[PDB]
Amino acid sequence: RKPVGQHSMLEAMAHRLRMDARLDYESGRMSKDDFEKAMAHLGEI
Amino acid sequence: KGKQYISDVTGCTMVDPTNGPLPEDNEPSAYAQLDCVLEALDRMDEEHPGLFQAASQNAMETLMVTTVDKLTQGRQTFDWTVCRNQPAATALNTTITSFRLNDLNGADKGGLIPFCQDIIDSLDRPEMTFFSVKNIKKKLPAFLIKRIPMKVKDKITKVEYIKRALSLNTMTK
Amino acid sequence: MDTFITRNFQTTIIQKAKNTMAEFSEDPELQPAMLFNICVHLEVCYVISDMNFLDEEGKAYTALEGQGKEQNLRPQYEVIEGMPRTIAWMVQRSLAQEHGIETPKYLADLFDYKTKRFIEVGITKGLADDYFWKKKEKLGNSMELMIFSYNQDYSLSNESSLDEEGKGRVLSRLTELQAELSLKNLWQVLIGEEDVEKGIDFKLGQTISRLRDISVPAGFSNFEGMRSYIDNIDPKG
Amino acid sequence: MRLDNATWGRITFGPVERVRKRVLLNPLTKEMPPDEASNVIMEILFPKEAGIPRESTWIHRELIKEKREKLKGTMITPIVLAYMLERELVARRRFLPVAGATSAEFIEMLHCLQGENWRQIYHPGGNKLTESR
Amino acid sequence: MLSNCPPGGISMTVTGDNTKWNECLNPRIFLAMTERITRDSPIWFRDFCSIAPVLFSNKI
RNA sequence: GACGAGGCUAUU
RNA sequence: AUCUAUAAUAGCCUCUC
Ligand SMILES: [Mg+2]
Repeated sequence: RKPVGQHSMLEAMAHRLRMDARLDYESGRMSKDDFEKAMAHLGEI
Repeated sequence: KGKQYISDVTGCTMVDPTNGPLPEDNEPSAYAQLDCVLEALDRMDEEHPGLFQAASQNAMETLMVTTVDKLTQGRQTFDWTVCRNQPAATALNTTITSFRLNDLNGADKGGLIPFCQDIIDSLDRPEMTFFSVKNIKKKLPAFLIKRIPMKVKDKITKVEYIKRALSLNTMTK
Repeated sequence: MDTFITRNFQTTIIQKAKNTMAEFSEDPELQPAMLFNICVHLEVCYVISDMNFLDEEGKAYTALEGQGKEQNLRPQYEVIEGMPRTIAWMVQRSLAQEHGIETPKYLADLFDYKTKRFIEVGITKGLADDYFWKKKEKLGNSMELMIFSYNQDYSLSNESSLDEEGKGRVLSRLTELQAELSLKNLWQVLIGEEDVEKGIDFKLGQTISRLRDISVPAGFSNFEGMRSYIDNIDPKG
Repeated sequence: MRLDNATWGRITFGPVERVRKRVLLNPLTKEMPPDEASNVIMEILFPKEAGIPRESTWIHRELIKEKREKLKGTMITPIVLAYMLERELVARRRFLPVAGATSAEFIEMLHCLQGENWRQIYHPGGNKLTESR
Repeated sequence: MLSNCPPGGISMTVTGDNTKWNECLNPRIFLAMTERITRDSPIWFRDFCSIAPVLFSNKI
């Protein structure tokens, strides 16, 4: 399906990855250290 | 045999056969009469009530729900930035980027209408900055000439840009 | 008019409000009041999102000064409003999928992980209870909604998920906003109901106008004359 | 399988008047228009990035669950699964010349059913709806 | 058309091609056609529809 | 160096 | 009773002397 949105691709990808990381953390898919790394990278971006 | 004049926008020679003299022989003639065309269209409208209105309304709705990416659906398209032929998507991307260079961000809104407004406005800019392709030539002995293309910024005037926008690229079938 | 909004509401709030009105295709200048409302709404959301943080035991705790950034890992609440429709819908659907709750039929304003529920925060000018019930008319229980009012009236949903300090802070912020806009003479600027019909705009520039003018058949000076002729004349015979 | 479990009758030679009608090409157990099918497929395969829950999908909600049951642990690329689901749900209707057999089971064999001057009796396998009968 | 033929008369079919179809058709006539068709449309859409014939009248 | 439109087909 | 509805790419056919 053709994606829709007037926002930038970078912002969409950043938000999607943030949500994925948080949901993996809450579901146990990701541990503490990987979550800290992911959040640090997202914030730096 | 029509009205010949000079365009004040591009400086080109213009020929207008419409409403010209009626033909006196059986040779091909482009001197269509506006009155007769309007009479034929009114007859069509009378024989099909509401056809013109329904067609216009449907076309307007489709246009209002049409995005800028509808223009990528073509084949080789004339690209004015390189004055060449490039795939429709490539030409559209190059036009969008060049417009971004000239404070023309309608394509961001997503719809075809804002992008067409941007095209109309571009026709009015006193100057145009864009990205074009320049080739460097190297001498490879065999001697043969090797071409290395690259992107470089470029600037053209209002009349040159208008003529490029109105240009058609011709080829053989 | 807009100077008050720029000075009070931060840059991010105004940017997100403008993005929202662009999403709904509402011009800022023609409808300034709506803009302001959006901002305040967004503002309250952030406030209610910046008063708890989940810990290693999955329980909420308040924030205070002297805390490092590392300690703030995952917020207690997730913010839905102030985001592009596609992004907000993706967030809401992901939360619904990963919490085994059916997606509500309308976009929410906040998500609370502790209770795992979607919250629709509203701001009302009239009676708080009437607004609460009118919102109830849509879903009722699928999205627990809390309403605030400019007259220090609140209608919290059945499952309270906030403390008295936060509610008092939000009400005090709203009171300060009311006082400043009153002493700056802008309440009348917003109360006005001025929303005329708005439609698509396609305006021809000078070059295209001249091209169309010199693009008419023979016997016409400009395109306006040609259009009038096409519209008014009867070509019968 | 429909081809294999089929019986062939006689072949007759004679005039066959054919009319061009818009007919279904392939049988489908459940058929919906392309937009509904696309929404259902997005629900089945990409529930996260599906957007507004259009009410038109309500009738098919149960079906969605069933599909999500079969594809829970599949390693096939999602786009191939999406076009599989389209192949199963979206109908293809084309204008074709037909003479007395317009059901999709017969349109599948149309090329062998008849020409302009001959008829081939054909009994497709499977099951036929009561409405067709 | 066969069934509509008046009785006792003649019906005659002309197989025809137009010569110089693209050469002789004028974009100005197309502009007039577009203006006539969109008679009861909003002004913005009428201008939008008129753009293309205008650009073709000034083509290079 | 190989365009526009219509129909049909295959593929993702 | 198929009217509706219909993402993208590519192919073939049809449509100046
Ligand atoms: Mg012919």
